Amino acid sequence: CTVGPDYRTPDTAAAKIDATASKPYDRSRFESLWWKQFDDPTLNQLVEQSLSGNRDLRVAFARLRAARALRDDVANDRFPVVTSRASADIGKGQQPGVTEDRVNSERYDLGLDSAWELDLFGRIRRQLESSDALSEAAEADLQQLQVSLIAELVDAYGQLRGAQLREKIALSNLENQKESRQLTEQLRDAGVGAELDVLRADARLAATAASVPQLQAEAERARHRIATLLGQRPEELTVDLSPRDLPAITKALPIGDPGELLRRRPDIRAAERRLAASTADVGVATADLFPRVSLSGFLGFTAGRGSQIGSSAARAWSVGPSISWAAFDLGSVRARLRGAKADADAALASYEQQVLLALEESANAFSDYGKRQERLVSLVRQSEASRAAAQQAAIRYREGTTDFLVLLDAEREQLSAEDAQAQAEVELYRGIVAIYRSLGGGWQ
Amino acid sequence: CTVGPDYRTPDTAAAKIDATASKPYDRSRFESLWWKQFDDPTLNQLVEQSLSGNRDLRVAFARLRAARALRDDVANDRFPVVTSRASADIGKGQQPGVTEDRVNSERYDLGLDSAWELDLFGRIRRQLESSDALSEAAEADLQQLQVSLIAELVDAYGQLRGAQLREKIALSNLENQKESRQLTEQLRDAGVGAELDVLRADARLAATAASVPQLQAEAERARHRIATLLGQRPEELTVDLSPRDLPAITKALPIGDPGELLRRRPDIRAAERRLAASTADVGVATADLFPRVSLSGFLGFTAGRGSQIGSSAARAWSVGPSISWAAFDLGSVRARLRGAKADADAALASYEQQVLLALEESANAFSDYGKRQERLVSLVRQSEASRAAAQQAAIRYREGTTDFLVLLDAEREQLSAEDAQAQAEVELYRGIVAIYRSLGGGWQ
Amino acid sequence: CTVGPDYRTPDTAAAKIDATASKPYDRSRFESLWWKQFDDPTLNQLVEQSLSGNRDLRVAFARLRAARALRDDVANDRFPVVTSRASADIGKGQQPGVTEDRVNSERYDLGLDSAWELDLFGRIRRQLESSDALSEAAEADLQQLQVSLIAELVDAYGQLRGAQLREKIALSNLENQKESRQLTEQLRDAGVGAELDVLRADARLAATAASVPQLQAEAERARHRIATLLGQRPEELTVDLSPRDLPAITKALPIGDPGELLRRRPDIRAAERRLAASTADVGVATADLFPRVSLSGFLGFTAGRGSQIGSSAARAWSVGPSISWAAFDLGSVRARLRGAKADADAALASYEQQVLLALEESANAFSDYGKRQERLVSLVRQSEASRAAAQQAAIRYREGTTDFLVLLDAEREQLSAEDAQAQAEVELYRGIVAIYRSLGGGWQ
Repeated sequence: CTVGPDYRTPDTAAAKIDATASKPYDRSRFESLWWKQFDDPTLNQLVEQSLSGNRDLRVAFARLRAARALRDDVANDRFPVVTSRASADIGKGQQPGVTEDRVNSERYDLGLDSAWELDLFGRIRRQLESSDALSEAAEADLQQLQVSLIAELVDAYGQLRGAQLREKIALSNLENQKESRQLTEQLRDAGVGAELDVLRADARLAATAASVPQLQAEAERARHRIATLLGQRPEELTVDLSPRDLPAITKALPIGDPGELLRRRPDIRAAERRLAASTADVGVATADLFPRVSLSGFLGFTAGRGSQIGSSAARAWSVGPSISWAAFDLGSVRARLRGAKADADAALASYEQQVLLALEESANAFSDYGKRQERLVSLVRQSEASRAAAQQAAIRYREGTTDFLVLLDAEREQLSAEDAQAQAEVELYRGIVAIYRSLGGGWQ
Repeated sequence: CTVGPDYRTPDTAAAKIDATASKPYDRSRFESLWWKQFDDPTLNQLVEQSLSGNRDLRVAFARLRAARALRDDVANDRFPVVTSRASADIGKGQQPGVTEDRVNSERYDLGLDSAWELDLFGRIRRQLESSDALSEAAEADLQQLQVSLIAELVDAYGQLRGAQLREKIALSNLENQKESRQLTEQLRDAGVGAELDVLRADARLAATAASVPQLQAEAERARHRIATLLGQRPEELTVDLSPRDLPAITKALPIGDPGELLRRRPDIRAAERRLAASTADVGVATADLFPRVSLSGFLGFTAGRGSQIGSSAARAWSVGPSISWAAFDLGSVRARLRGAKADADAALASYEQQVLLALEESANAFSDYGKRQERLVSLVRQSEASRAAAQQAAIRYREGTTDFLVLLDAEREQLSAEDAQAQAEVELYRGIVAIYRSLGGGWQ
Repeated sequence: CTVGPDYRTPDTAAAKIDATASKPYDRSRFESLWWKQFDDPTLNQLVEQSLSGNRDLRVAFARLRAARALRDDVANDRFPVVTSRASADIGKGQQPGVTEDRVNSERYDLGLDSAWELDLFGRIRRQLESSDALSEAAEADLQQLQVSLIAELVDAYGQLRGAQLREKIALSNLENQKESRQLTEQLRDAGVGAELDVLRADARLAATAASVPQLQAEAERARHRIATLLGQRPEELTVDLSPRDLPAITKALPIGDPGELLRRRPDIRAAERRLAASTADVGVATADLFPRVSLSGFLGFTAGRGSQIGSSAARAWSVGPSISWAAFDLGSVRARLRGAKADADAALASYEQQVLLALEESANAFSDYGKRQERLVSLVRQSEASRAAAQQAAIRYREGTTDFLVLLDAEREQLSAEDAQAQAEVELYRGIVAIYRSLGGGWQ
């Protein structure tokens, strides 16, 4: 017999995301190694090294082995437990029932003890079923951490490239603002301009200069993050991260069927396996409503005189079958059952929350990616217009045919446009990372 | 007897917040359903649906039932434990004391076993007292999560309305900047203007256009959040969230006496009940300093021949009273006592931290609300002035009587003023949410 | 005997940070009370009071005492356990083997029971070794929390001073913008200016006014934080926090040898002690591969008639030596061993992650501090230039020799320069705090 409910997987509907019909996506195939589409061999090396060196990943793998070890232990409980023992019981006292004289007592034992709960109503079977589910849950945790890790690593690499990009932009715009400052300095020294212009120019030049260490600071924080994610010290980072361009994907994104995502995501699987474990735990609690059958034994030697231990005149065996039933203490058993059922309900609600958060993350990532493309279109146009306006005002300032503020403001709007655009490009990249994270890629 | 300390509630002083005398607040009454004052029926529906569907809430309710089940189990420990059993002991060996011959042994038993610790010094009573306190702590957790949930939901709804508001502002200002761009385009084509103006106008137009997808992106993230908080998939959201205005409260806020807040807040109660549980646990540890009285029994049948089980010639009963005292192993008992007392101290310090954080949150919310009103006054004036300045510069640009930058900068300052004002209005709304969160509203 | 692996400390290389050779740092000495270099007696008082009143610190100290109590309990397990007991066994039934008559049974006992596992293979010794390591781990947690607390407190105090600084800046710039607004108002009333100027001036004046409550709001949040960190209610804060200047350190920072940091940091120590505990736990699991020796006894009185208890005719003693070996159930023992080894691997990977994060935090703090100095140099120049430009434009606006926008924009750039500089100064201060946090200062 095996009592209590048999686990059935929740019948949960597949994820529908209508935006996936749209043009930026390719539903016919899904890349598990999603990050390789960036065609960035450096990045690829980072991910490979991360899988070897990352310590959080190494922790989670040990926790899996621990969970399996626990399951292996539970697995043995089906079989009788045979131990060997040698003991004695010596004393001197009265023997109530037998005699009021203080008499000597001497007993010697050497043999195998055995003990065994027959799993008649499946209590042990339901434990093993639970323990197996948790074992599988720990494996899904390992895989989810891998998904997270890769996303964090790819995301961080993109932030480094963004900081480097923005640095160069700042440095390039700084040179315009030195040339422009040189020009204003020449016009006051020729008698035609004014110091007010030089001051404004030097102020703006200082402002742009202040951004460069800050961007350099962000970059260095991103290098430090990347190193810890690889399992390396910051000093000892084996991958060269010299400035290269920000990776892009010109192709439509291979995202596969979005309905598949709940089945691909290990966090969802882990929550489902915890639900299975807790469902099995209801069985364990239900079995205690029913009788418990056990069988003890002894095989070996028993004597009053030690010299006889090991001889055939002192051979001994014993058998002790027992069945026990909680005749009146069902109150406590039914309390534990009510607790088991509540934990199962919790695990079900938990599982459903994970499903909901996955659909939320997923909805969020696609929703953002679409909007981040749109935003980038108009930001690219701002950068174009601003470069054009800046160069016109420069001409017209040199010819004395407009005041400096026109050129000051045009240089200001050039910087912020270019910089806003670089931020938006980074955000596209991060949105790709968000997408594949939400779909459960990189653990296979 | 019941040994160890009797729990006394901490005598903690009521919250004093001097700013509550101020005009924006009404101390005569407190609205438990605080969110209904916004007069927003959509929002009301969100909260109602959230209480039904939110899975985190469903989890916490199962955890309460689990805690009660545990308490019910502990509750039984006062009574004797009677189980039924049928067993045998068969063997063949020597009988030390009796005979050196290997002899057959056969015993058969059928009856009720009973076992019972008399709770003479209140160890079990102190367990039940602990377990009851934890049970009440789990209920307070459920209520605190409800407070948090409602605040998060109302807060998120306000962010959605803010994004929608800011979107329309951006769209409205975009149209000014198209008209203005059209105008600059007309003046170059009439021979009197310049391309520099058109470029600057197209740049600024692009910048404003870039904000619209971003605001739309925020809005869509807020919808996704709201859906998960309701217990729904993003696709399946039953409440229509089409753009409507941001809710306001024209009345002074019904906040009640702020001294009441510590007594209303379930987080505080939960920490207090954990302090009570740990205080009872000192009793449990103290009881082990004292003797332990127990009583076992057997009632049924006992015989050497199985055919006799059930007959009156094989009737059997047994009684086994026992008292035990740790004569020398008080060392271990006193160690556990020292640990129990330390846990109680921890629980007390924990409780005090919760009190302090509550007063911090509370101080913060009122402090911010007051300042957010002030800020809004002057920001409304900036918006007025900026609209006026923008329309003047527009006139004077059309008449050729000022250069474009005057109109460019005036359009820029109009956008940021209007947008800063919308952000500040949202922040007022969120500050109302912060306030009622800190006072412990929505669980009743 | 003591079986299983003997713990050896991980041989981890010292932290190398090449930037420490640089001029802003002093490696010859390290200040444990690092915060006192600010020469701020108020701050010093905050830290002193925090160490007395902070409840999180009080919690962690109770948890240490609890861990020690647990170790004390485990420590007793080496010695025999002697308890006193008085019991009886009364009944009436058959005596299988002896007689088929239902006979009366009566036994009375009064004496000392003793029980003792001889720690032959060091199972108990390895428990105590584990429990001692955890005890030391809880002490390191207390010290790490102290490091964190002090850093959070000093950091928060700096944010308060920053808000106060920025407030005064805003107020000062507000007065320029009132004077400037008054001026524009005078020029329209003399017939020579225009309303467009007044509107722009009033707009900008409102904008600056909106920042003041916001900065005041931040300040008040920082006061509330500080109070909770001290263990005080916000209302009851015993330290006067009236505006004073932001603390600086003109001297090079006493950072000591950076190689020392891993040895100084308590988080690292705590992780190492958990590794030691888990290593000892492998021993505990290994001991169960080997036989278990135990010795029970009874000393006192035993009789069939109660009146005889206490008499010498009813004297009784008993000795019960036993050795047991898992002859076939090594499967379960070896499963637990495999689990123990996995936990040890986890604890090792965990320890290595802590080392890596420490080096990351550390790398980050120095890296940022250097860059934050550079940034501040150029930001100070922006503030100088902007003040100069603002005062020039003011002159040239009064003389009617430039339009208002020139003065409007110059006032705008003055405010943001001054404000950006104050933020950068605060960030320097916070970076000092980050540094000493990462080096593990303040617990000694």
